[PDB]
Amino acid sequence: PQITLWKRPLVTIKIGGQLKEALLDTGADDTVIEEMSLPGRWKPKMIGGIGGFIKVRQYDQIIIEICGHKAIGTVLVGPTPVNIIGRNLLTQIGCTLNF
Amino acid sequence: PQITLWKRPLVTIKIGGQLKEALLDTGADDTVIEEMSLPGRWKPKMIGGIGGFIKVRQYDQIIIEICGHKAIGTVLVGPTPVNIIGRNLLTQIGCTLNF
Amino acid sequence: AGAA
Repeated sequence: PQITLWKRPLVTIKIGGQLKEALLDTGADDTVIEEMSLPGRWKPKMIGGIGGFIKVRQYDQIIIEICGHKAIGTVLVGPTPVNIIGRNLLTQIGCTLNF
Repeated sequence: PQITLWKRPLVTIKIGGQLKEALLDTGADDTVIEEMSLPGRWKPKMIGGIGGFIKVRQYDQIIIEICGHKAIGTVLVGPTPVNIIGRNLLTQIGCTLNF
Repeated sequence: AGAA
């Protein structure tokens, strides 16, 4: 699709069998999703703030579908108020900015 | 242009007759630019906390050029660590997300 | 990222 930016680019994603709303965020390096169950092993990570602010779980190789487009990569799972699809995943779905 | 997301989407912008590098940030509603001289009237806003941190001048009706695309809108001008073009100006240059 |  082509998402215009008059509104926030919130889209439906599918992750862990669950449908969620997520922000397509070109300013974000990585992808953080709200607290949920995923089947992997994970690694504890700290993100945000000045050297880490919130504990998140880093799940590698996660299949996620973003508007019908499948991608796999690292998803951080934590108390984020906003599900954020960062560039790590935007590149996997072949997402570009265009004007 | 068509900009991939492998790297930070940093482009050259023209503002105040100067060239600055700035992040095309679909996650940003608004636009923050490094401290610089702009003509005329502006109002004090504070930004950087939940509430606010960094003293920025709100200048309305600022012309910015991005890769040959002129936009006019509200720009927050102060010591942000990164120049950030948010949706308020991204929409003005016809910038969309595409996959 | 949020940034605004």
